Amino acid sequence: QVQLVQSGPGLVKPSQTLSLTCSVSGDSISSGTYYWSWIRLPAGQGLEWIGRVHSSGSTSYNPSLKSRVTISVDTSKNNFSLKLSSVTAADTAVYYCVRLDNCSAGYCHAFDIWGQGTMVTVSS
Amino acid sequence: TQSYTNSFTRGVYYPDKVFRSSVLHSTQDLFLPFFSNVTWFHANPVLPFNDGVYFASTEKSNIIRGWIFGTTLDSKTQSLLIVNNATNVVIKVCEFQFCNDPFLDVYWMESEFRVYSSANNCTFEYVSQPFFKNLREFVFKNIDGYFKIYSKHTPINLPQGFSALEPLVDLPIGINITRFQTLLAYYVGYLQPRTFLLKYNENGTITDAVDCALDPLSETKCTLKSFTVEKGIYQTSNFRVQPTESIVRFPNITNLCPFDEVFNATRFASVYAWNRKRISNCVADYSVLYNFAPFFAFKCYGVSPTKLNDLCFTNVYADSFVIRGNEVSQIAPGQTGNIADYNYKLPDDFTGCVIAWNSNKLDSKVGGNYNYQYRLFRKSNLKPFERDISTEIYQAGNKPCNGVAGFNCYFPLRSYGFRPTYGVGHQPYRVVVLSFELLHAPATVCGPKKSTNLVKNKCVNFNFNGLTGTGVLTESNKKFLPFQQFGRDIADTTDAVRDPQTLEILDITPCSFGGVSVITPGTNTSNQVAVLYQGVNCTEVPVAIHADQLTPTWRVYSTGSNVFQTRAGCLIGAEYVNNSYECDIPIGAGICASYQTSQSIIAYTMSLGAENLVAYSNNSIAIPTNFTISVTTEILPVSMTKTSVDCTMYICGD
Amino acid sequence: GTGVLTESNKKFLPFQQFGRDIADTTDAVRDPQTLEILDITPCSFGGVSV
Amino acid sequence: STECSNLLLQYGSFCTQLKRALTGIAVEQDKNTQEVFAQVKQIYKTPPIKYFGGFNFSQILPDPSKPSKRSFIEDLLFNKVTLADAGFIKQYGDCLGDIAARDLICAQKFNGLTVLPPLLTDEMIAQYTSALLAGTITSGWTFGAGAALQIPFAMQMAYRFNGIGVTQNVLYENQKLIANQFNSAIGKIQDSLSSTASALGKLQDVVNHNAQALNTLVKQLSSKFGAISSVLNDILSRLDKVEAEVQIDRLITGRLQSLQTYVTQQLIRAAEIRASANLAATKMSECVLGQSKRVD
Amino acid sequence: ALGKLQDVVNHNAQALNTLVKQLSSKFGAISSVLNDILSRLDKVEAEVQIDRLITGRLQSLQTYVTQQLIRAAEIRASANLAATKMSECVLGQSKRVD
Amino acid sequence: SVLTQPASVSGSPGQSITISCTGTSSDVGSYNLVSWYQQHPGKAPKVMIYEVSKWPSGVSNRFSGSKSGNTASLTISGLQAEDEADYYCCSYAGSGTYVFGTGTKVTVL
Ligand SMILES: *[C@@H]1O[C@H](CO)[C@@H](O)[C@H](O)[C@H]1NC(C)=O
Ligand SMILES: *[C@@H]1O[C@H](CO)[C@@H](O)[C@H](O)[C@H]1NC(C)=O
Ligand SMILES: *[C@@H]1O[C@H](CO)[C@@H](O)[C@H](O)[C@H]1NC(C)=O
Ligand SMILES: *[C@@H]1O[C@H](CO)[C@@H](O)[C@H](O)[C@H]1NC(C)=O
Ligand SMILES: *[C@@H]1O[C@H](CO)[C@@H](O)[C@H](O)[C@H]1NC(C)=O
Ligand SMILES: *[C@@H]1O[C@H](CO)[C@@H](O)[C@H](O)[C@H]1NC(C)=O
Ligand SMILES: *[C@@H]1O[C@H](CO)[C@@H](O)[C@H](O)[C@H]1NC(C)=O
Repeated sequence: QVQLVQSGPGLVKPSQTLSLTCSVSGDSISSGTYYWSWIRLPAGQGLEWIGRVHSSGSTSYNPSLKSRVTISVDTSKNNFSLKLSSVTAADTAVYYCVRLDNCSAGYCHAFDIWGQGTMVTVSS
Repeated sequence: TQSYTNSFTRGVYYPDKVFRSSVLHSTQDLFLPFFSNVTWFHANPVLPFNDGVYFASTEKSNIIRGWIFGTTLDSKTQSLLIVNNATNVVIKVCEFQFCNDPFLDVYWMESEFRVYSSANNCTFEYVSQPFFKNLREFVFKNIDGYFKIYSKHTPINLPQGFSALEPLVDLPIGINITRFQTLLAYYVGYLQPRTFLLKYNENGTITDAVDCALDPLSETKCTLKSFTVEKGIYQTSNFRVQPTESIVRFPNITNLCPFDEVFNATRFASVYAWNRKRISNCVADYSVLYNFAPFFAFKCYGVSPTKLNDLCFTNVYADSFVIRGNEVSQIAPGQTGNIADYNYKLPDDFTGCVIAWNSNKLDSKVGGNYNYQYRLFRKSNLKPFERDISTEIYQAGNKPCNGVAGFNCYFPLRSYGFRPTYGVGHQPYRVVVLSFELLHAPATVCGPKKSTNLVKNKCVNFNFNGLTGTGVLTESNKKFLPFQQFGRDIADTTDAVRDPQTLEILDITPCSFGGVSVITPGTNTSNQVAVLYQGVNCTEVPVAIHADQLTPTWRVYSTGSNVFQTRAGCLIGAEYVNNSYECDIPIGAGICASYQTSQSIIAYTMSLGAENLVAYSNNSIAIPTNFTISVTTEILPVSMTKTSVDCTMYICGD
Repeated sequence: GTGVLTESNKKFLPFQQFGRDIADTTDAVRDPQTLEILDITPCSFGGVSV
Repeated sequence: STECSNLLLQYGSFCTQLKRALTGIAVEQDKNTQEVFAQVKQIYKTPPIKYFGGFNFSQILPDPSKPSKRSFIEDLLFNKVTLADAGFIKQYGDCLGDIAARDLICAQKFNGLTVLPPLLTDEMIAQYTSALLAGTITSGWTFGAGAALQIPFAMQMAYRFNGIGVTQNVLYENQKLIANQFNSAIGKIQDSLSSTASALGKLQDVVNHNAQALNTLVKQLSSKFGAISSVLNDILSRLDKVEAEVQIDRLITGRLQSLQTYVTQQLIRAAEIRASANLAATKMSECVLGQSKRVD
Repeated sequence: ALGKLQDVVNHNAQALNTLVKQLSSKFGAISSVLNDILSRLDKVEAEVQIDRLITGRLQSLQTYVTQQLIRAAEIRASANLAATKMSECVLGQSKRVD
Repeated sequence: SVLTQPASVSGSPGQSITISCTGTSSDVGSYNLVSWYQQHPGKAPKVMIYEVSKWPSGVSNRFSGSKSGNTASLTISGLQAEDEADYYCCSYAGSGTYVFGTGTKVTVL
């Protein structure tokens, strides 16, 4: 049973930085089998992929959001963290941490196990 | 009572029968690794055999009196039994029904019962002479259908000396042995494939050995082919990360190729009008072709028949026709003759297979089979895979024919006269030519190979549509165009590939590797060493708990030992100090190492000398008031040895 | 081979049938009938200058 | 490929001889540098007051600001020569992804060809040159023969004028003119090094020859040498054991020949470099540590 | 003390020993012993194996001679330096520093 | 970029509905790597289809996937009130990146 739990702050003013963190239980991120990605769902709009990290530290970011984004991983604590800066009314969304299977464990390029989601609100 | 202890340097035996004296000889064989963990049984389940067994016993009472080897240890399978009688030794390979706890009872007659209930269907017999404290050592190997036994007896005060085991007996018994048991405190160890450096003294005795894979110092000794090492840094073998898995990625193709209708055709085409069939979008099992026609063997060019099931092709072509036997040699690249010039031409760069078989019973008639024809006359040679089915009158002479045959106006086609009484060179032969198209466009014909999962970010063996290799697969940002299936680099090695099922582009990177250097003071000073992993970051230094995922088998604990990161690589086992000394052992990029006082190996930034502020000023001069007469030595080579080579004697002897 | 055969003082063990040298050439052999050890030496040779 | 390795074992000690020759060359390079630059028994330093009879040594004396402590002219020279591979650390990421394809160094490394760093760093060599310069301008030629004996720089120049057969009153009566001429000549050297783009041709030639030899070695891996393919994996996946062994033997013989050619050319070029280094060490002894009478 | 002269001697001895040890290489032949090839094979196949051995041993000789030529050039440069030092340091007093 | 998906689709019980998802020629028309996700309200998205037309273990066969040209399609046969969610399409866009659809609101009458 693989579980993903988010604990980041959900109240961030504009021109600040997010500090979202997602811990994983039931699996070792240090195994390198999966990628670990952050996906945002704004209200009204559809899902948006922000980026992904791998145990070795390699990352792949959404080209539009690449400038102001950083995704890191701690294998010691079995978690990965998202930092989105230049926060603006566009950034208020439900943020999920999700396990991505890159064909290494069966399913090819499928986001299978999703986190509960944290509502990040942007206001002064 | 199973305990565990250390084998030290025991268990070395003579690898062969060749006499050698005052030499160092390197041998790769099944040896008991130095300082291995052996099991001490003070005693009964049956122990495994593995690749080979080292057996030791310090007993004096002669209670241990033989061994049992086999797989099932029952009458279902043959089993080897060795019994050391008080006067002789008897070895048998009968099918014994061994007891669960066999042992030899004495009551003086020594009963062979209580070991086995029965000995049926015997197949071998052998009798010979029977085999402080007296340590007795044996090595049992089962290779090449041969059971080899080496042995030795040593007086002791497992000692830490050296004692080689002479070949005691060799038995030509081809039996399976995976388990063994002793017959009534003994030590049992297991052999591994190892390279040893053995020292033969003047009398021919092996008096010392070096286990190359034991540790960095032993690897240095094996590389230098010496038992002593001078102070310095030595480039030993390179570390390589070994692949964990093997992956196969083939296109999803379900249909079976219709080769049976190619081979099992009622009538074949004439060679001038040879039949061509296209094979595509199917799974091709080439091992079943042997069942369709009674041909003796394939004749393949650029490929081997037994490999055809591991490959994928864009398209396959099957060309079928009939010729006579003495023309079968013409169906080959770079050939000349009537068939090759005017009927069927293979390309010079042909990759494929030719299958020809005698068809006298089907293509011959008592009156002569005239249905099969060949072109005899043509103005020019055919191009490869070009078909000419014209029937125009051939104009050999300058006089025109006007479409009517005659003298110098021959009809271009002539008929074979296949008859059952002809010799084999004139009998009909049915020919099928398989032409393979490799690489380029996506494959549509593949062998019966099951596709695994596509594993990324790990060092794996990979097989993409027959393109094999080893490396790490990652997502690629190379902008492959839709028609492009793989990418190459300067060395003409594939570095990118399109996955046949997902159609994504994958980068292929070599698995982690690099050079290894061993830093040592003289072995006359210490056995401690440091290890430099050249041009690698200390974070990427190979740490491999498993012995099959890295080539250097010895392990120096990276985190455990001192770790320093120089621009020449990661140094493990030397402590970095902030003092500066004159360079002793050069590491590189200003870093040197030395064995210094507890004494250990220390790394340091080398010193260029002491600073000297010169008391310069506008009007100050230093003048010497005395002098020293100095005498110094300079040594210069002038000549070297003059050598002569008898070229013929060196190359050819006499 | 070709050479001069002499009595050998090499201490062949009973299981050993021949001896080799650095160049992997047989330099000693056990006679199959008498079981004695014989040294094999190359026949006399040398360079000539005029 | 283990099949290829087992076949290559049958060719004896050719690989070990090649490795030994390359190791000899590598050690000789550090020996060359040490013989040229480590000609000083102490790291001499000038006093903080930098007046030497009006001669301006500022562009050749060390610049304490920069991390390398190089002089201005040494900075110009260092920027004038572009090295192909320094021998320092290369991590995963520089040879992964789309960056390997645009770099020949990654292909060289992936095919077993690496560069070792020099024992002496550039900073250490600059320290040696600054010690030599401080010794020369503070003590003349005395530090080459024993302890550095300080002497005023104008008086040292008077000594040197005597060395070429000119009376020293000529130096003393023309001291300002001689200092100005030297300052202008140094400025011309600096301007020429700043402006002209190909002054250091010989060093660039050494670098280019090494890079070309390595690139030729890498490109030789795409030759078939009479085999069906230049790729061992294709041969092993397309052919059975015996015919694959034949093709692999052809590839092994060709690649062994290419390695031997590379090592032989390296040995010859190393001998030429060693002769140049011996000349440089002689010039350091006889032109820097003393005044020479040898014409030209 | 006399490291350079010992190095010259050692390099010569090592080159000769490597040349001798190269005679045990098979170079792709069935055997490194010509006598075994000639006693085990007929004329044509023995000729093939012998050609392999000949090519390998010829290459080893060529490598030895090339390395000898390069080392001889180095030795000649050292000897020329020694002769210059005999002329200028023993037969006269030198002004050349060092 | 985004994959054009209809804002909402509707259907009656027992009938199949086809939801489309159109991308460019470099994401949907370049790979067999189309995924489908279902979002019930107050929950996290759940993968229902991967690799265009493959079913994750424990997914009903009534959700079929297909691809034609630069468009992907999800077919729901035997529609019921259980299939009342928001349906998103995802495609691998190359270079390790992904593009998601706008989302379709399925309503059951
Ligand atoms: C012994 O039997 C096992 C199967 O139980 C087989 O895998 C193995 O190859 C056999 N070994 C010999 C030497 O016959
Ligand atoms: C060889 O045997 C003799 C006795 O025959 C003995 O004196 C000598 O020490 C032995 N050689 C060695 C190396 O021990
Ligand atoms: C080793 O890796 C770490 C983390 O990737 C990096 O910060 C460091 O610079 C590397 N070592 C060197 C010598 O660059
Ligand atoms: C050398 O100095 C550094 C501080 O720059 C310190 O971290 C290190 O521990 C010192 N090493 C020793 C051996 O004292
Ligand atoms: C040396 O002479 C120069 C030039 O006159 C002068 O500037 C400097 O101060 C003098 N140094 C001392 C220590 O008097
Ligand atoms: C010069 O040195 C020698 C030996 O070092 C010493 O005996 C002698 O007294 C010295 N002369 C003077 C004048 O200092
Ligand atoms: C020495 O030369 C530099 C550069 O040409 C110049 O800036 C500096 O002023 C000069 N020093 C003196 C004392 O003129």
